[PDB]
Amino acid sequence: TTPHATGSTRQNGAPAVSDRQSLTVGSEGPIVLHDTHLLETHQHFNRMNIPERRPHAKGSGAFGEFEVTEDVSKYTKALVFQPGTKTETLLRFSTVAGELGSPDTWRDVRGFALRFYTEEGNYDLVGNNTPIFFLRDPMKFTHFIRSQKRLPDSGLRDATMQWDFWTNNPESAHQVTYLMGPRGLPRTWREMNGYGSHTYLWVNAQGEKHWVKYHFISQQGVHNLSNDEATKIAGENADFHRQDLFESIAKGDHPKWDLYIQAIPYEEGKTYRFNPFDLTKTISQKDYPRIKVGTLTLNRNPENHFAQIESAAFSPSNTVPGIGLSPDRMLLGRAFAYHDAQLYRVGAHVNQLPVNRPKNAVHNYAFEGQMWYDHTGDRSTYVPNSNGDSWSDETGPVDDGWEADGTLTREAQALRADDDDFGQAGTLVREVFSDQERDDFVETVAGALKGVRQDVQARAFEYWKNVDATIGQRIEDEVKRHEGDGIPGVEAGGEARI
Amino acid sequence: TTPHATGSTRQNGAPAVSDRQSLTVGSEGPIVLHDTHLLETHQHFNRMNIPERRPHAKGSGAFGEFEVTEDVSKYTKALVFQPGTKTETLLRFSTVAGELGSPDTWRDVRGFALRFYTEEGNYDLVGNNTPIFFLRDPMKFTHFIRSQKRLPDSGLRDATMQWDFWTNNPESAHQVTYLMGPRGLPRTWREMNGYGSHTYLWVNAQGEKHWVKYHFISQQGVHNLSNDEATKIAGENADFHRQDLFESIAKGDHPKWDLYIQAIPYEEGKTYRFNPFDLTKTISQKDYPRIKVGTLTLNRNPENHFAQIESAAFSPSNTVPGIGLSPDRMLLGRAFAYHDAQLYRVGAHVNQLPVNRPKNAVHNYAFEGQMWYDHTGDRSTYVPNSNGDSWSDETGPVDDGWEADGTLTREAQALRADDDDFGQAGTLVREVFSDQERDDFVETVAGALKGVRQDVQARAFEYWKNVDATIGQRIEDEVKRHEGDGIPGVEAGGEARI
Amino acid sequence: TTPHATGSTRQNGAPAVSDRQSLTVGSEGPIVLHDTHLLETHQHFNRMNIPERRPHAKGSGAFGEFEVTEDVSKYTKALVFQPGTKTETLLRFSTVAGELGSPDTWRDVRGFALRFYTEEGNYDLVGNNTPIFFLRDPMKFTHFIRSQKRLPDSGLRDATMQWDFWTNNPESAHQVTYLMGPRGLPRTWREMNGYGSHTYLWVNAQGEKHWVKYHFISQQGVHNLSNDEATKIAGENADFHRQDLFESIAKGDHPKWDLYIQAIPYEEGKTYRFNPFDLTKTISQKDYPRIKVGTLTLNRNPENHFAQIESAAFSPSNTVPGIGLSPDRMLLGRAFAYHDAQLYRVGAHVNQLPVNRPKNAVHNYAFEGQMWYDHTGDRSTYVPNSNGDSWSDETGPVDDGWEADGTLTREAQALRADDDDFGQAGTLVREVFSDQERDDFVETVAGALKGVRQDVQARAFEYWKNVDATIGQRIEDEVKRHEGDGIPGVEAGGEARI
Amino acid sequence: TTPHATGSTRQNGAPAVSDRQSLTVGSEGPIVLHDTHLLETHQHFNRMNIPERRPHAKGSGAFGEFEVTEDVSKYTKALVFQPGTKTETLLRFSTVAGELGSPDTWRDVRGFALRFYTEEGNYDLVGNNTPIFFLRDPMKFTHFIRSQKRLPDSGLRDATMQWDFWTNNPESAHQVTYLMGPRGLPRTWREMNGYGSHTYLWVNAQGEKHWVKYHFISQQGVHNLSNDEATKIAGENADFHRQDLFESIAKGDHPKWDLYIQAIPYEEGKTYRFNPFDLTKTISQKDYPRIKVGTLTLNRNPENHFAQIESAAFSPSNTVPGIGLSPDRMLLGRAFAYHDAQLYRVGAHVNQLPVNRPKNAVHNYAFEGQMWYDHTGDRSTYVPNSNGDSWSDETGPVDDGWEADGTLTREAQALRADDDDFGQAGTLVREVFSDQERDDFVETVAGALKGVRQDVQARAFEYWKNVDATIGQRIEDEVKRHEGDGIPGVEAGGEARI
Ligand code: HEM
Ligand SMILES: [O]
Ligand SMILES: [O]
Ligand SMILES: [O]
Ligand SMILES: [O]
Repeated sequence: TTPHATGSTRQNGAPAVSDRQSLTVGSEGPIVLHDTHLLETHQHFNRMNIPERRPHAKGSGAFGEFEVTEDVSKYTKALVFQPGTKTETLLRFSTVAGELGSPDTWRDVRGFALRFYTEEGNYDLVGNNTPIFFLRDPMKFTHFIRSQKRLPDSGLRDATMQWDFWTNNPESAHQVTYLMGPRGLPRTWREMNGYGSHTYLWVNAQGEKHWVKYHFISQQGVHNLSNDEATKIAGENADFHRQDLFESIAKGDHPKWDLYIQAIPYEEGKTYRFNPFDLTKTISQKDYPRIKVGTLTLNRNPENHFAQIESAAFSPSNTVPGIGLSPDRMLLGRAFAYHDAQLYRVGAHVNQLPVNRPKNAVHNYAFEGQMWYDHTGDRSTYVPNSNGDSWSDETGPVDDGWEADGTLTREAQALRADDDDFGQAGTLVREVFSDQERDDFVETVAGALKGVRQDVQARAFEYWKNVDATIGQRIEDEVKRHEGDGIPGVEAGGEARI
Repeated sequence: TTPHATGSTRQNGAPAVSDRQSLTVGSEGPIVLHDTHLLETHQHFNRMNIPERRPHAKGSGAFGEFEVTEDVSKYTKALVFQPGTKTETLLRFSTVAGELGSPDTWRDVRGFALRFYTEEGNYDLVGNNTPIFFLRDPMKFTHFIRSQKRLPDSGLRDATMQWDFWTNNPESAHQVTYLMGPRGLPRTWREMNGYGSHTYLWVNAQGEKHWVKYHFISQQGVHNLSNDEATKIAGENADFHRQDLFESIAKGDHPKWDLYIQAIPYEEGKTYRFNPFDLTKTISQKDYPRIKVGTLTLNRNPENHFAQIESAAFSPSNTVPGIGLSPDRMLLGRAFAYHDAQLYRVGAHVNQLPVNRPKNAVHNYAFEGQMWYDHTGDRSTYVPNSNGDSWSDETGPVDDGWEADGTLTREAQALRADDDDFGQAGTLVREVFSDQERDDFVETVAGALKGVRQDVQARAFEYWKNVDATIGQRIEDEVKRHEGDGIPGVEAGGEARI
Repeated sequence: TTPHATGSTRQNGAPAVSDRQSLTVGSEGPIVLHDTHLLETHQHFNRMNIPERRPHAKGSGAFGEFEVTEDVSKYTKALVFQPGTKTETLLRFSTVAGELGSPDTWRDVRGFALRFYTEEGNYDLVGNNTPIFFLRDPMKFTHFIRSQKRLPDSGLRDATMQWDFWTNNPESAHQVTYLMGPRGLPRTWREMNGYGSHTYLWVNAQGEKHWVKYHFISQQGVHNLSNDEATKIAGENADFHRQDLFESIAKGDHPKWDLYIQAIPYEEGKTYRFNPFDLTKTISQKDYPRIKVGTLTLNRNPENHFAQIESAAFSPSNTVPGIGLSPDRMLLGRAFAYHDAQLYRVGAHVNQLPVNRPKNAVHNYAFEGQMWYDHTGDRSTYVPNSNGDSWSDETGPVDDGWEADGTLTREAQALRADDDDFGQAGTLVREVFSDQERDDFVETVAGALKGVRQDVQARAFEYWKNVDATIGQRIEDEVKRHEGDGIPGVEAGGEARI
Repeated sequence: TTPHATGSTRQNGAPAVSDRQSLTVGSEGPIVLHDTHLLETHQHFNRMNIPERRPHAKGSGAFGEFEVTEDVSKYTKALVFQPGTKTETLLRFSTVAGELGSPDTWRDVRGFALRFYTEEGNYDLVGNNTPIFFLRDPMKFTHFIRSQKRLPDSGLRDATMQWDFWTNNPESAHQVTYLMGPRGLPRTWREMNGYGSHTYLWVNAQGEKHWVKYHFISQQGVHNLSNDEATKIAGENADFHRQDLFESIAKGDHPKWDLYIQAIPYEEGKTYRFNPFDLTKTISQKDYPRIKVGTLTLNRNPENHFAQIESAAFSPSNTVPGIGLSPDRMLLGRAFAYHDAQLYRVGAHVNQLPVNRPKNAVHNYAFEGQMWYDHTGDRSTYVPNSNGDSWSDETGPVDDGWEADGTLTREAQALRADDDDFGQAGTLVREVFSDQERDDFVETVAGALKGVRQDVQARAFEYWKNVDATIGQRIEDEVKRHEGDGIPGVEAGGEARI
């Protein structure tokens, strides 16, 4: 390269001389303080780690493309979803509870975080492999996630703490049922479905509004593992899912999902018999059928896992024109929480990293800070200005809002006609599951209750009978026999647990 | 508590009102920006994680006591090792390569980081479950650890990268042999030995010097698992070792280790036939026998894992009077590197956290910074001063140094009479291992080479024949038969690996 | 101290040996990497600085006591304001625009940040030396502060940018008038008044509500400097105010302020002819007279400026029972913004530093993070729990809220009968100022406009005529004569400005 | 721009809608939590500040070009200094003690930090406007800088602390003399000289070594201000120097400096009668005359002060082939300290910001970390490797080293024949200063001693008599008369100082 090159450089671009021996006073002497190559390489190594995501620490992903193949222009003006549009994507899959090195095949919810690099900005649909969640208000979220993680003294996960939380927060029943059924253990990420979970607002060119749910249906089908199979794989290959996805794309096999929405007319959101703003509820497909939008294909692996996946920063706040949030309190908390976490996790200029930059021109009133890579030159730092540096100043009602009225309060959402904590769970167990799925469910739930502190077990029996009397008695019988599956990722009991 | 109490507070000590519902405009309305309890709890949750240790992310520990029961005052003036002395301790055990959530029973070196809370400061003996290491100069360390972690694109561990490094750095043979033998898989932390590895300097009251090795011999014996057993446990219980230690102490069973040293007279350090400043070498016990010092007992579990173990910050630089470092280049790099990592990992006042504070009075010229909990009031910020605020000013040769002479260089340490890369490895395989250990070793090493890229396998066969011709041919035969154990924690081959 | 002591320690508590010479290979040789005392002291020094506050970087303060001497129990249940109560306080004074080293006597608003260490938590009244502000919605705040700071290319403050902002945001007129009058330059912090500015909610024991303004009237009177005097002092003594306060307390001279409130009945807040939720408005004392509460006395200097003042973290969100926020949008933004800034500026455990800790027992659902000094042991990390670890769960309307109704919008607050941008400014200039104050005001404002870009000057003449036709013509005449005072802290014109 | 554009974007590139009003529930209602544009802009604003440099917080600079016009190839192989070479530069000027907002015209040393963007990396000559410094060992540096900053309780600078340090560290006399003479107050940065201060190693193509000093002589001459003039300007224009430089370049007036070196033959470094490795010493130009190299011209202002100047990160460790460090202990400490400070101040990827990137290809073994903008793709993370990813492995003595021999010690450098603390100071006062400069010096030093605590004043009189008996008696006489200049930036005495 240069006349004095040595095969590598220091950080300033000068030849490094050696990547293999330190600078010493003679062969036998001490290292000197001015071994700058030693200092720079150690100091960098010491700063390679960044805080893991909380939650969803363990994951990986791939790039691809979304292709619109239907006409949903009547429901939305969003450029990404206009007829024929092809958009570059990035999808990160994850578990929830486990940390950075934790086995992929623990029983858990999976994340399904999808970015669309649109002509009007980055559009993030940060979903999960379930249409619902455990909770309906974000004040409970911190407590739920901590219940799912480790005991403060011993540092062990503990099914007693999990069940103490779940039983004391019966809104959790719908999603815990789903978690304990077949789908708590996907065989691969390619073989699970993806959902937005929340209701979102779609707005058309004329300003008319619909409430929407998103459903990504795998073209590879839904395939799951048993508890015993997942536990075996956890030991043999802690990165089974990560490996599977990367190898599949490497071999040219491009996993696909079809996107469908449900669309509720604006005024019907207030009157529907289940609350669409309640994240523990599904919306009947009889009442609001799925409408096809198009197809997602993953076709390109990362070249750098840390820069393109670990550093990726997805947010529900990354909406685009034609798509808004909704009165779902959980979604409203998420609009604050992700960007906040990322400022700490990654840094103040997280959105200037390549994977997080939009394709379109950014013109944003934010300046300075640590690691300001793409500065604004002499552009105006204030508005209005007499300098030819533009700004935004639309007044009046926004196109992606709604109405509200009341006193400031902290209380449960009002029940719709058919809202409760246990009904939809009960449908799932009685009507959706097969006989064999029911059998397996009883083995799972009894297994998850083994060794749990008796007072909490008794509350869990009442909880499962409220879902369904027959399943609940079956679970209780099996737990009183000291039977049931080992659950990958967690256990109860013993002198280091509750 | 207070007249207006509600059961919990915000950060300012005021009643929090609700830990369970957010502040909304009516039951059905949006959350308001001024839900300060929601913001404070989310913002804290978002900042709970700190970067994991690199390396040694996965670990746990316990408090105890060291009791001196012999007289080694002739070799050292250190208060902690004077006859009869009892000192409070903290011991953190760990693996090396795996991240925060990784299974405890992966094949790996274990850490054995021991702090003594002495009357003359915190004395840290930051050791491992092996007397040696893979390398003899710290410029190689960053490269070794990265070889032990994940592929940059796919994020998978890869035995090809591990073996490419090891074969290209034959100084690694002694420790890789130890790693691939019985002791790469302890059954429990209670059932492994601990070692300082490095030579350290001991200095007596009269100033006379000895070079010392530390050996902690478990009173519970050395007990190991097979590859197959460890892989099974990795799936069933990723925190097997953590759990075992906590439960054992909880039950009143106090694990013990006896400390012995070897003591080389100062002048003999320069002449000994193996280089004691070379971390890939053991010192013959025939030449320098073990001398008993005393007994370590662990007897108290943490009450808070994160504050007392995760935040603990051990450093080889934490010497005390009577104990010094040595010309071992690896130890000299460690004296810089740990404190540096901790400033980033934990913060600038890491040593003001309770677990890291000394028992004795600190009088240190450092001030301000983020999170300055224990400030110095109006004390002098400079020296000398006319203010009655003391400082240190000893001139001349230090009591814990040595001599050096030469030109500034980057080169291998000079060989002693019997120094090489393969000899001591060869002794271990031929003379220390039993027949059955040899058999198992061949299954381990062949297993670890399965699927490794052929060019690297061929180099590995030469490497193992250099250790011992018979073991090397046995390994090569078994690898060419496509046989050998699955190794917990790693594999090779396939479209997502080298 | 210890047998081997040397006069100071390293961070681990061991003797440091020397604070005055580095560890070298002979007298003439290089410093060795393992000079750990050198590394620790440099690495700490390198991390002493933390980001300065934005805004209000330049300031200082003192501790004292608040004594209630009247009965305002009818308006509030807050313990701190109940008859007879004596409460420890801390008060930090500041400028706004200038950075850490900037002269105290620049023309500017002053901060008046008062903490009360109450029995029901820390109560922060974070005010200023003015009853109003420049703006009525916090989206404008970032832009205003940047207009008040430096040009992006040259790094100079610039009166053109200041006036471009002010003229394009005519809501600023009331406060700019106050800024350009006598009170923009206090002689000392002891000789200025303090105000809450915002309307706050007070709530009595029976739940009845009043809207309140706070007024701290100096017992030392209101004394100001001329522009020329302040500029002279800026050169001679950049820390004039800091010095004055510390010396005055050191000499035993305890500066005092009397607290008065105005109290508007709840329902009258909606109907009053000026909007009390509009921070650019004062409330007539004829309509709502001042009601005495008690007396503030400062009587104790800090022993450590950095730990007790620089690290202090005040927030309007630090309310206590009996005191709430209000529909003032500016206050509502501040409830989020201060705690957020402090997490970055100081750290995640900012509220565990001594100066920021409450006197009463904290029971808060937040755990872990960097620098966790006061950990929660084995306490429950979730709610509800079966572990005896309490939490809060009040449901329904809060005691310190109010009502709202409408669609989501971005628009100006609705005008009350007498709301406008220029009226109250006009009263101040015409009716409150003396003849001599008017004269000085014209010299100040003309001075501040000297060298400002002509197009912006013309807008400023219209702006000042809208305040008052006579003052505006006088200013314009003087600016067209190229006359007026030099303003401490800023200028316009030239090749490095707009 | 886009169909739905509004004049600005959020961080994701989507239209922001309004930079001027917040999202509220009706005109009169509260702001909602999901005003993401409000949150993003406030959260960014709150993170714009980064820690100021310690020391040298206050400064500015400009870009330019260096042109070699002589032949010094016989002394160095460095590409930047080969005949005819033209190289892009960046120069930052600064004071030392004052913080970010402090007046430019305080009495102080000035920094002269020059980067050359060479074909073999960034070459940083981080100098000052003086050929010497206050100290000769870096363990004293932290203490000196803190002595120059603020009292721990009151936060005031204090000449008593300054003089207590200086008198107790008489090595300081040479540089304090220079500081208190004419050159402590440059009129402009354009009108001062620049120096490397330290001895550096130059190495030619054949490996032959010389010790070198760098001297940048202003073509605008050396022009200074009186104390009274500088104090006046401090009040009137705190950014006088910053403004001057920017306006001068804006007007097309390109300030220039001629570079000269002194060159000492390698073996003569050990024998010279003054120690060239002692930073408190100058080298006689009679013994080693100046040799011209070329000319520095500044010709381009920054477009963004924060990105190009505030974030610039200069280090003496940024040497290039042909230029090395030296046995000067102060320089050896600086090789560690700057890069360390920058990791905290700016971040782990400070050297990836544009202003800090080299022009040539970087091939450096460092990966991951926060804000990794320019990732290494799938390149090898270790060495040696079988992957075609190069590394460095030169063995033996380095081309830019030297010899050493001795025991590890902490002691003063050995004196050369003519080394002492006061001699060179004495020459400066007696022989270099004019009569009128001597007069002014007496007024400066007496002024700086006014109000200083008597015990420290008495030590200062002995100190100045040791420099020169006549100057010392003159200073003492004037101080006992209570006379002398006000010093811009500092004073003594009173109840808030020592
Ligand atoms: C929406 C408008 C405002 C916002 C977003 C805002 C934001 C901030 C921020 C972020 C800080 C730095 C906090 C820290 O780092 O500790 C601060 C400081 C300060 N603010 Fe504001 N501010 C606003 C308006 C005001 C008003 C109207 C007042 C007076 C009523 C005020 C008084 C102060 C004071 C006195 C400080 C210094 C606190 C101290 O001494 O530590 N601010 N502000
Ligand atoms: O999540
Ligand atoms: O390590
Ligand atoms: O502020
Ligand atoms: O410096």
